[PDB]
Amino acid sequence: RPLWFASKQSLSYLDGSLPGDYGFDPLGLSDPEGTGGFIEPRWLAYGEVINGRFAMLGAVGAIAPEYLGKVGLIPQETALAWFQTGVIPPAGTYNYWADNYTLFVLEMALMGFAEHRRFQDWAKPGSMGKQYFLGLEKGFGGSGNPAYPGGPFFNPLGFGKDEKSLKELKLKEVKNGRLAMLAILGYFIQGLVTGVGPYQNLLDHVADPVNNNVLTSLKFH
Amino acid sequence: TVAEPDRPLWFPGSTPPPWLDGSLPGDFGFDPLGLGSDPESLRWNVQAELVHSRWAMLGAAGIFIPEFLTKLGILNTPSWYTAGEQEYFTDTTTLFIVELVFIGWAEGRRWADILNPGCVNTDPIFPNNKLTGTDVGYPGGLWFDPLGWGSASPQKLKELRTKEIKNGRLAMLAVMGAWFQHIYTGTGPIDNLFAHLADPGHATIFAA
Amino acid sequence: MRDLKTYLSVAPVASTLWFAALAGLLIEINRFFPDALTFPFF
Amino acid sequence: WVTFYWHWKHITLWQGNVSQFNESSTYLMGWLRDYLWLNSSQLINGYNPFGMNSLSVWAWMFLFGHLVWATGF
Amino acid sequence: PEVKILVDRDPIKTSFEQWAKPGHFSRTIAKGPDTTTWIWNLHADAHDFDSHTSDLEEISRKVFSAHFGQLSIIFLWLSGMYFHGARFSNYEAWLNDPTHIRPSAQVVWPIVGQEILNGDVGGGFRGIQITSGFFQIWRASGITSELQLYCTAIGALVFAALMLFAGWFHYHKAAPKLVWFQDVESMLNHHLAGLLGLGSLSWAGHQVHVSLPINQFLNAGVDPKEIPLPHEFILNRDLLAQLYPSFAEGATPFFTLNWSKYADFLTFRGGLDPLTGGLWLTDIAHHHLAIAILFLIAGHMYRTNWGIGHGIKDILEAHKGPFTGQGHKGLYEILTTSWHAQLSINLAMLGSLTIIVAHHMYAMPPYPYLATDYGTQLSLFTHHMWIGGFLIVGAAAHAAIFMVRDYDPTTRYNDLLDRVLRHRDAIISHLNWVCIFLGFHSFGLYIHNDTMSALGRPQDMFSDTAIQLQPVFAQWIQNTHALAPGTTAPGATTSTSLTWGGGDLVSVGGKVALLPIPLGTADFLVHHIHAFTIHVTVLILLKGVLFARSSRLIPDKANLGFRFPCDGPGRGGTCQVSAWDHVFLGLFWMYNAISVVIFHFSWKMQSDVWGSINDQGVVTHITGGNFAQSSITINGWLRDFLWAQASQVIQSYGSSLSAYGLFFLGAHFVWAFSLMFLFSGRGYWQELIESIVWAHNKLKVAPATQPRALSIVQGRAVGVTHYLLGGIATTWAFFLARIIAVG
Amino acid sequence: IGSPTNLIMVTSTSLMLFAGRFGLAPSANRKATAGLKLEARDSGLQTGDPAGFTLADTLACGVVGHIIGVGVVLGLKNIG
Ligand code: CLA
Ligand code: CLA
Ligand code: CLA
Ligand code: CLA
Ligand SMILES: CC1=C(/C=C/C(C)=C\C=CC(/C)=C/C=C/C=C(C)/C=C\C=C(C)\C=C\C2=C(C)CCCC2(C)C)C(C)(C)CCC1
Ligand SMILES: [Ca+2]
Repeated sequence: RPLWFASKQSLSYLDGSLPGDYGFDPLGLSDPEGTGGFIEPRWLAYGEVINGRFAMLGAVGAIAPEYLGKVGLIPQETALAWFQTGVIPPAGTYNYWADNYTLFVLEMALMGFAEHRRFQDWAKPGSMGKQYFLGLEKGFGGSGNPAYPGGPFFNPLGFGKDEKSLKELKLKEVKNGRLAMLAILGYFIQGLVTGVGPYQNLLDHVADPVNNNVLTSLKFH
Repeated sequence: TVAEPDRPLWFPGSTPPPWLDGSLPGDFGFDPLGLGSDPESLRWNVQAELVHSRWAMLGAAGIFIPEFLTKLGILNTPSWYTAGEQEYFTDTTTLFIVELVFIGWAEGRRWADILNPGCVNTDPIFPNNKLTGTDVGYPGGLWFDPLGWGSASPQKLKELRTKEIKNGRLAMLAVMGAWFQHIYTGTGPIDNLFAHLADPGHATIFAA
Repeated sequence: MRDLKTYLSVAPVASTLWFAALAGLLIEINRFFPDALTFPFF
Repeated sequence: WVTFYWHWKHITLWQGNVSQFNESSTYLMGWLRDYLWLNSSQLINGYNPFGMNSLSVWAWMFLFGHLVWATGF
Repeated sequence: PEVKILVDRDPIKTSFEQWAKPGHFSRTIAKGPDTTTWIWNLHADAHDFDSHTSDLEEISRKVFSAHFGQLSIIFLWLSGMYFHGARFSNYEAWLNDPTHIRPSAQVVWPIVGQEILNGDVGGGFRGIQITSGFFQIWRASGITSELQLYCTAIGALVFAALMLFAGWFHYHKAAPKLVWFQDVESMLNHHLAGLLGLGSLSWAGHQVHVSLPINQFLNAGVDPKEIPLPHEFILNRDLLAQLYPSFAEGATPFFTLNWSKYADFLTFRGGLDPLTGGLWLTDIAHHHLAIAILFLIAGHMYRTNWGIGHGIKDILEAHKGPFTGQGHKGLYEILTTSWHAQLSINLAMLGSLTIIVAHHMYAMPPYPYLATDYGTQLSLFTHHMWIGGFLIVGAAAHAAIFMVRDYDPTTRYNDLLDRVLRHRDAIISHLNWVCIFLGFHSFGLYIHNDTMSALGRPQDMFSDTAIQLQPVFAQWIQNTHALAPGTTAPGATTSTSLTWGGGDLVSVGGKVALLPIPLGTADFLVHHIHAFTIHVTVLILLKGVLFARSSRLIPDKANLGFRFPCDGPGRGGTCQVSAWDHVFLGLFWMYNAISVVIFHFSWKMQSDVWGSINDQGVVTHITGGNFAQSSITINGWLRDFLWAQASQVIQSYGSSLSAYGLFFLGAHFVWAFSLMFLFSGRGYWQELIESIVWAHNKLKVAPATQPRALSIVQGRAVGVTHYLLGGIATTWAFFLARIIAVG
Repeated sequence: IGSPTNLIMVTSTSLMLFAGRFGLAPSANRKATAGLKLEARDSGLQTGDPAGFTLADTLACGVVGHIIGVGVVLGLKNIG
């Protein structure tokens, strides 16, 4: 069992039953002694799961259109960096079929339905397949585990039908999530420092590792 | 009068309040602030919601139908917002005082029924007429229920009353919708509908 | 709810609401009839 | 109150300026300004950084009375 | 032993049931009132948490949520301030002509003729001139448009909501644990480095990016609307380089240690900027950077969970000598158990800090065009002085409270405190003698000067022209300060303040900002008066604290409580023996001290500094340098200060300053109103209420809540409250009228 | 590289890392008393290093190495 910067506090509760358990908690945040709001070790594992998943989509989709437009068929009108997409209007705003703000209201309504019902599987797991909802209720029952609900919608292919391969895939999801979470954090700081794009910065360092923006530390938009 | 435990709630997954058991029409367990916790406030606000719903449904039609046909080559009705500034066959204050006297009579007898059910169901001049309804907020009688769809079995009456409160809730939002629309926009609400249908992605609230 | 209404009936809150309504009324009276050292309607 | 009344009415009468009393005795800022403050001029200047006159014995007793009174507090 | 987050879930249910039950917190008060005294007790014991329960955890959670509520109210207050600056103010007009426009942020409604208070403040604005100084702050920060003040008010409203919600949360939901509150090392670490360090660093980051460039453009005369927005200095660094060239590098000298390049916008020139009259903004930003580094370092002294660091218990226990026994051992257990002890310490230190702020802000004006807004400066000084004095009196009160309630040698002993108690008699007798000596050798000199000036003997006075008592020490100190730049301070370009360095008179817009302050016999006498008054206040308060438990007169005073009227007419009379009454008298004496302090400040500034400067350099002060000859006399203070400068407030009727003329007399009224309570006792008043109750019961209109005269303690509390309110509001009206008229 | 600041910084750093790595300075497992005694504490925070150097004491030594480094560099640059 690999232990990375463990402590007598961390090893007391970090048991190894949680997926990706490397025994790392110098701050003792998953400490089960004084549990209240959001400082619940189950909620913290769910937070890493969801943050890692969304960051996997983020780490891909932020550097995806820039590389795609560099060498690809999708037109160069839509090929920009993630910060020049209209996310940050002062960094560059592209005009879609809506005014950005209406895109936000529409996405808040959609994410509202999805995330509210995802939370109802955390507060009362199983209750999301009881009230009428134009069908769809069966797959919204869950497997009891909030971070791993499964079902016909979210796990139709049945990967890891046994507990062994399920554990291995869970271990893989945890480390992929941590990798992509550090990735989008790197995108944030690189777009803050380099200001040219997540992939344009990588190309500046590939053909020129002597560049080294660390010693540079100058920032422009 | 018929409680329903597994009724579809406003917030699926949550627990309904102990004082909202589903016997009322349009019951979705929605009272997060507990405004109608005690039975006294519950029945008063039930009458308040019902009268609100009925007035707003009359108002929703009084806006959305004349404003619609006048946009077409049919009618000449002015704006509902500026309909007060108009001059009719007499000054507005006289119309309002007449309205106060006559509507005050109707609300006075309605108040007597709410505070004391059944004590007002007779005509004080011709006693043989009377009102047949037995529920508060549903007076019945020949005047207010001539077609007779209001004296029927339970469940059926509950279905119709659920329809009534739902349409009224939609109408209350509709009337307030037209209000804040004509304040935000400078045109009639039918122009807001057409402006949005012309460009749903841009002609929104984020247009100014 | 009943406890909330019982709180609104306590002496300071009833005093504020009563004196606020009283202050607003006297302000509007002196707004439509300012000054006035006498009872002019005789 | 009795003596503030008597002295102000007479000290304005003796000065031939009864209008100042008739117009300023109807509000208390007039009593503070046009009676105590105004008539204290020659008194408090009984002795100044530039010398003194025969009114200094009152400027001293004036402060003397302020001390005894405050000592009683 | 391992510092960690610890809370409980849902300890107290959220319900209005206890709202409807007055006095629910107390067991005797919850039964409802039998007499009217109940109504007062409900408010007197409303915040006495440690008397509602004995569980330290409940008390700590209540205190935490009370702090959150206070922060919510302060954020709401700031929201109101910024919103009034945005909506009902002439800040944009004051921004173009700061030397002629009067700052105003309140406009009254026209109802009963009060619109006269909307006076001509300049910039086409009718309002009330403000002395809080928010205009100077908003200019120093770089705010230009009303929109930015709007956004700041909205943010402050959101933060007030956040603080209120957090207060509800950490009491009704996730409510912290006792050990969590008691993790003192972690808390001090986060307050030194996290709160103060990172706060100073954030403000230094704002000042180097917004304050410095926008203020350069404001000093240059650029129109504020034609000034680039602050964020435009964060995108195109060409704009920042055109004003401060070092920004063209890009954090490279910081990492390579070529910090000498940053001397363009991080300077140590000192003094005042002659265009604005405030401290050089580059110096203030450099200051905040240094403060940030120092606090970020200091927030690492105390151990937490990683072995390295200190434990305060060891540091305390290790400090014991041959005079104090095993001193400091036990203090860590005291200060981690008693809230009142911490409150006493922090009130004392925060009040003294407020006084230090009052001095440092007048002698070193931090904001542009603050030094010439005489009203704002006088008001800031006086306000901070009063805050500090009150807070120190509260420190005394809570020290006495700890003595009565949390002190117990059988459980949490400390040798230093026991040794202090074992010679309280010597301490108090010596302080008494010092107070008598200072009273004779300061005020007695004033009486000597009065009696010599009245007898036609101006050479037998104590004066700069006769028997001189020069403050040689303070003069030599300010001279050493003047010569420090270039010698014992080579990096300093000018003096620390202008009151030190000879010459170097800074004036702004025809009015003086600062100049070297003279120090003579008058200053000596007044400083000794200040020392004497401070000593008598300290005597009262400390004597109340040390004798809170026992005395030769009452050996069981601690059983009577902290707040009790007396112990009977016996022993000759035992009135006002409680420590509460000692705080009650220390209030009067703190007033008597602070009033003389602020009057000294006012007369000194209006006589030897503030005034009008000529084109050729001729400075005529508001009063003709009359401080040296007139202030060495009580009659001079009566005539050349009060009688002369009260003219503006007694003449303000019919102008926009008439509200000050009304408050002058109203405060006189409430001050004299207090004397009815302070000079009388409740027995007479109860005997009067008896006949009044007869009159009521005759007409079937007597209340069930039997009327009762105020308690003895309540009599004194009302008396001192009204006395303080009247005196302070009188001085407030007088100061504001005088300085706004002649300013 | 590119300045004497590198030599002074790597000296103060590596020397302070050196004094904390082995004995000779207060570590996570070496607690100090009267300014000279180093009693042996159990830190609790695990580190792979067998002699006693921890990551908390690593960051501590690196920071103090930079404190002394910046102090010496700006002291020798402002004199000679
Ligand atoms: C300026 C100081 C002052 C004032 C205002 C008073 C006022 C009063 N004294 Mg008093 N007194 C004083 C000094 C003062 N005294 C001193 C120094 C002593 C020596 C110890 C005494 C000893 C004394 C005795 C022995 C007695 C009184 C009595 C009275 C009352 C007489 C009844 C009356 O005249 O109707 C009212 C007069 C007023 C001035 C009331 C003014 C206040 C009004 C009501 C303000 C209105 C409130 C308004 C809304 C403000 C809002 C406040 C907000 C914070 C809520 C009266 C309230 C006698 C008494 O009790 O009467 C039955 C009584 O026997 N006095
Ligand atoms: C870097 C960490 C940090 C920071 C910034 C603060 C900041 C503050 N603490 Mg705190 N504290 C900390 C750590 C920290 N604390 C730790 C580790 C402990 C021991 C476990 C304590 C225990 C403690 C107690 C017992 C009390 C405080 C109080 C306060 C407030 C003092 C009043 C003030 O200065 O007004 C200045 C106002 C501001 C600077 C505005 C900024 C406020 C921000 C938004 C708060 C963010 C810091 C917070 C700790 C982050 C967690 C919140 C997050 C989960 C949402 C202040 C805002 C007092 C209080 O409760 O006040 C309400 C008080 O009673 N603290
Ligand atoms: C952070 C500062 C702080 C804190 C937290 C406390 C906290 C506490 N103090 Mg304390 N105190 C402080 C500062 C502080 N004090 C200062 C600065 C002083 C010097 C004046 C005092 C002097 C003091 C005394 C003498 C006593 C306390 C007491 C208490 C305890 C009960 C408080 C209570 O319920 O009274 C209730 C509050 C009121 C009844 C409000 C009274 C109204 C005020 C006094 C006048 C309002 C005037 C207003 C400012 C402007 C006029 C507006 C008006 C016209 C509407 C409590 C734990 C009491 C105690 O029992 O100790 C355990 C006690 O007797 N304090
Ligand atoms: C103007 C009124 C007044 C005066 C003069 C005093 C004077 C004094 N107070 Mg006091 N006080 C007052 C109001 C006053 N108080 C009020 C209203 C309160 C209620 C809050 C208090 C509450 C209070 C407390 C709680 C205490 C004092 C204390 C003191 C003494 C401090 C020691 C000192 O200064 O020695 C010097 C003496 C003087 C300054 C008085 C003037 C002396 C003159 C200049 C000398 C003249 C001598 C001359 C030769 C006389 C001979 C003439 C012969 C023919 C008869 C002092 C005598 C403290 C104390 O006891 O002392 C340690 C103390 O504990 N006071
Ligand atoms: C494991 C390993 C090893 C070892 C290594 C080492 C030895 C390391 C180290 C070390 C290091 C790498 C160090 C460094 C550091 C740094 C740090 C730790 C930092 C920081 C920060 C801060 C906190 C700062 C601050 C400041 C100052 C000081 C002053 C003021 C300002 C400023 C901010 C600048 C070997 C090879 C054997 C083997 C393999 C691997
Ligand atoms: Ca925990």
